[PDB]
Amino acid sequence: TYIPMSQRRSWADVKPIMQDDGPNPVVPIMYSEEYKDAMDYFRAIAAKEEKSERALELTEIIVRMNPAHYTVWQYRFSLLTSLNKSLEDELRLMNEFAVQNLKSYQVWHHRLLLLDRISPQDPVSEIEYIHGSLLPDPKNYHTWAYLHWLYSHFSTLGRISEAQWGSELDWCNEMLRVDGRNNSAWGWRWYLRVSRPGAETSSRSLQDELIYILKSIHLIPHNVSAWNYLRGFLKHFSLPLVPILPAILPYTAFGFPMPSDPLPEDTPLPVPLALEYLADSFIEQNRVDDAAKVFEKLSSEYDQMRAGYWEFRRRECA
Amino acid sequence: ATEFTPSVYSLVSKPLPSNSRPSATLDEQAETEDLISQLFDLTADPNALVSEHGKRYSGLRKQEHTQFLASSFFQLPGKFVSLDASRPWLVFWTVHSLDLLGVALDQGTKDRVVSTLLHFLSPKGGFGGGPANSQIPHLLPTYASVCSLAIAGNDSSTGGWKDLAAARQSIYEFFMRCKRPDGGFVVCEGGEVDVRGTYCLLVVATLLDIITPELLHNVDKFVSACQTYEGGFACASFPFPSEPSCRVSMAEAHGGYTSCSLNSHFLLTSVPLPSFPLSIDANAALRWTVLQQGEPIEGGGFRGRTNKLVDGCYSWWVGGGAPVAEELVRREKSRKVIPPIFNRVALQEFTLVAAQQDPGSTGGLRDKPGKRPDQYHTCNNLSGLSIAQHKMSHSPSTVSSNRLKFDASKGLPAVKPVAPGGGWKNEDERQNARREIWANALGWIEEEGGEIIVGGKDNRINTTTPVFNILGLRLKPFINYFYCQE
Ligand SMILES: CCCC[C@H]1CN(c2cccc(OC(F)(F)F)c2)C(=O)CN1Cc1cncn1Cc1ccc(Br)cc1
Ligand SMILES: O=S(=O)(O)C[C@H](O)CNC1CCCCC1
Ligand SMILES: O=S(=O)(O)C[C@H](O)CNC1CCCCC1
Ligand SMILES: O=S(=O)(O)C[C@H](O)CNC1CCCCC1
Ligand SMILES: [Zn+2]
Repeated sequence: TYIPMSQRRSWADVKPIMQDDGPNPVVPIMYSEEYKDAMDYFRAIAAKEEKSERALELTEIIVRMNPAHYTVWQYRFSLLTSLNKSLEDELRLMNEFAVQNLKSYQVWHHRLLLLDRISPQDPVSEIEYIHGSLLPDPKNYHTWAYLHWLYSHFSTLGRISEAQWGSELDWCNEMLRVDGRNNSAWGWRWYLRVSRPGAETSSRSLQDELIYILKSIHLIPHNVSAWNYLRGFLKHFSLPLVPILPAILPYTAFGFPMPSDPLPEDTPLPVPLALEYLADSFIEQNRVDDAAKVFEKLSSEYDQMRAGYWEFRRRECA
Repeated sequence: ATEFTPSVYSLVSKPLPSNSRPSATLDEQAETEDLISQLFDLTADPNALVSEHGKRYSGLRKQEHTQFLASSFFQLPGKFVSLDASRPWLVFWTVHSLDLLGVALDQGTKDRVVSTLLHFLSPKGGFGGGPANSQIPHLLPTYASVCSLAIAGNDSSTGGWKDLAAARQSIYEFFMRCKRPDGGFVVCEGGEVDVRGTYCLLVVATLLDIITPELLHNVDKFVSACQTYEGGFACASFPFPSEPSCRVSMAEAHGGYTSCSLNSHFLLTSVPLPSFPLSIDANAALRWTVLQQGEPIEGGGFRGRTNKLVDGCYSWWVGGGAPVAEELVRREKSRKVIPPIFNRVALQEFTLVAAQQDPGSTGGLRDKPGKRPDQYHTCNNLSGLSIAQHKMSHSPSTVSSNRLKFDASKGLPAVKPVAPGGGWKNEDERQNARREIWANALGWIEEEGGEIIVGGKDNRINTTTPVFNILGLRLKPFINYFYCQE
């Protein structure tokens, strides 16, 4: 049996404020009694700017019914800072919010604001929690973006050690081993190996990265993520395409990894992005006529869904 | 006209190869390929002169979609409480879809739409996701409210446009409070920072004539740094200090954030500031865009991320970004001195065959077969369908004609900047900025002879505008009102 907040002794002093939607508003929502009652008293709490424990409990009740209510989440964080509440306990509440399937843009941002204000000397415990939360959903965009912020924010504070970077690459390599088609993990590797300010750029690192890329392509020749990573890698470091062509030509039918003698089963040829590599390598050699023939085959035969795009690339050769 | 846009029914449908390497990504892709391919097999080819007996007809069920939007517009069940902070989006998704479907609202319903949205406007600036006495202002409902007022409002005393004009200073002050030094914006007080906020802010600022140099500082750099190695754009970029020493993208290239970044960058190119905006890799953005159109076995729909499933809502996000990316590429080729760049036919076939709810049901359009239709996917599917049906391009000759007719002596009061030197240098620079921003905002045209209506002219919907995603017949009177042009 539901007990209205007007009959609760802890709220007898509060005069609720009704939602001012107008007499006959469009897109109205048939709220439950419990949700309308909590928002009626939240409007009164926010009107009097009350920072109290009962206001904190009320915000939790509301966000449990509507985790996307950004105004209530904003008010809740102001309650935590004003009352000097234990942000670690709130962080544990957000862990309980993940088990009960309560997530949104606001829940993830609330966790970010907590870590920012806590500012732990070592955020390794939060890093491990993010890794564990990615197991049910390995491609959660909010989680991957939050992991980028976590490492970026605390490395700015100098709190990410070299051993932490190393174990993070180990975890990223394991994620790609379980599913090499996880484009989110490929982007995370790009941060760890290329884009982050502390990344090493030497002849050994360029060789190691090119080996990992070619091995990933040889393992899954039709993995678009590996091909995009290869094209981005070569373009970012201004590396030529021709020296690596021996490892790509077998897919268009030396000192770097090569495809298997017999290609893996269920690998129909040619690979369209391998043809794009061949055409771009022809342009690198100023062989625009040979590149136009590859673009013409991509447009009319091997990648006809993008027939107009490859035709556009063919006309640019002239 | 369809020589380089082959029909899905005319191409061999083959699954994504496995390379004998199974994974969770391939499991969902193969299952999705089965669902979509089976639905196309049960549906008659839309390009057939007489529809096949025994198979489903793929004609756009506009009256079913109208009824779906109507019932979802006058009453939501309590189960959509998760959208209580997104009610302006429920309005926009409804009224823009009705505009696309060619269905008019009577004046009484328009007045209710205007009055409801004005209750969401805060006196201190900006719209919230709900009534001003319940929710704080937010950049995303501000876009949805401004665009909905462009669709349902008018220039009378009860039209709501005069209320937007009176709120220009407060809205601008709200925008400036959201601004970060690195060029990003929080979507609200204590909110997150991503390119959705930048896009929504730049659209509203463009429409209401409240763009100042202090509002745009570093905004171009934040967006440009969102571009990833794939060519698309991520949600945000991180500023590393030594204004910042460098900026790094924070996630994958994503169809929605690529659309917001391309549209934000395009809106910034109209601003006559020196060495502004910072350039992007347009060729890589165009390459990433066309690579997200699915194979024939998955209906030719667009996916939002590499190695993820096609989704009807990315017909607008990725498909609608294609004319923007194409124009940016054209400007680079012109500075350094034509078939469609995506399959306009296949995208329509995905919309008609796969994205539509099964006939005789609730109506509306959906993410994929097996997903319930909603107002968001209804609006984005139809918005992408409009882009596929109508060849859209940004015409320099139309922009030039707009410059020749612009009246710099007419306009609303200039915005007062927060910082003393945050405004334009002089009146010649401000009026030159108003002209270029107004002229380019009205520069999108539908090319004559480029129309492709798969399945017959009864499937034709109205023409939406790139970047803004409202009909041109709404955009022109709306932006002319706030710039005092006629
Ligand atoms: C009933 C609500 C549906 C939420 C949907 C739309 N959505 C949005 C809502 C309003 C505005 C806006 O962006 C702005 F402001 F217009 F620029 C984006 C989001 O945030 C999440 N989405 C979830 C979704 C559904 N299918 C694919 N996705 C992933 C996705 C992520 C980001 C973008 Br971007 C686009 C798609
Ligand atoms: O598919 S839609 O075009 O949106 C709506 C349906 O076609 C309605 N079909 C009616 C069946 C009974 C006779 C009158 C028409
Ligand atoms: O005068 S303004 O500040 O412009 C408008 C009112 O103050 C808004 N007060 C609301 C109370 C409930 C939570 C959301 C805000
Ligand atoms: O105008 S054309 O493109 O030449 C042909 C018409 O549009 C075909 N529309 C159908 C008519 C019969 C009912 C279902 C729709
Ligand atoms: Zn979607």
